[PDB]
Order: sequence, then structure tokens, then C-alpha cells
Amino acid sequence: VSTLIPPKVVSSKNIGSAPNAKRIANVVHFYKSLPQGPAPAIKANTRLARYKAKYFDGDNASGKPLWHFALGIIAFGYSMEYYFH
Amino acid sequence: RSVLKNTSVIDKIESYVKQYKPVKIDASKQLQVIESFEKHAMTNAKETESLVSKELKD
Repeated sequence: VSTLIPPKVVSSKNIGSAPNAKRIANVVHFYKSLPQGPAPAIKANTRLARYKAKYFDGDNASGKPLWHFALGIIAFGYSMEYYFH
Repeated sequence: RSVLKNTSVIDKIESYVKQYKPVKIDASKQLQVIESFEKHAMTNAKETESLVSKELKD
């Protein structure tokens, strides 16, 4: 008998629907992320950070410092051999 | 009217039709209520139109 009006009721609609939560989630997820690996600070030196940079990053990751640390125990007690026996 | 030779009523109901020749007028009475409905409609419409124009660029 009259004009019905659901073309323009998106005003208080855009809270209730389910991907609104994902939309408001990832507009918050996307702003403070650094763009392209920026602010990396790829070099730092504290007399042993170079040891981590050469040995303990994701790139090198080989067991050799263990080997070095193995030799460290080989370096340790054998000298104590020369202190004891 | 010239069909009925014994006429006697055709001028009567002729005058009855010409009496009710101002038959009855219509109503475009709505100039207070219909403006209210289009006011609510245009309000919701401009709100939604500007909102989706913002949300597309967002």
C-alpha cells in the first residue's frame, strides 16, 4: 500500500554481518606492519652479536658452533688435566 | 434521444447527468505526509550513499 524501504538500511547493518569482524580485524592488522623487512638493523656489535650473526641466524643455522662448543669442552678439561693429572 | 419517440425522460436524465457533470474531485491531499516519507527516505539514502563511498576508499 506504500513504498517499502530496504535499499538503504546499510547504516546500522555494517556492524552485524560476519565479515565485518574480519574487515575491522585486518584494517588493524595492516597499518603498523613495517613494509619490506624495513628497520631490520642487520648489523649489531656487542663483542658477541657478530658470533650470532655469523652462526645463529636463520641463514647459516649449521651445527658447527656446537662443534666449536664441543671443542670448547675439549679445550676446557684437558687444561684441567694439566692442572690435575 | 431521437430514437425514443415518446421521450419524456431523456431530457430529465440528461439534466441529471449535467447536474452531476461536476462529478467529484480526486485528492492530491498528501503534501504534509508524503514529504515526511521522502524526507526519511532521502536521509537514510544519503547516509548510506556517503557511508559506502567512504568504505570503498577505506
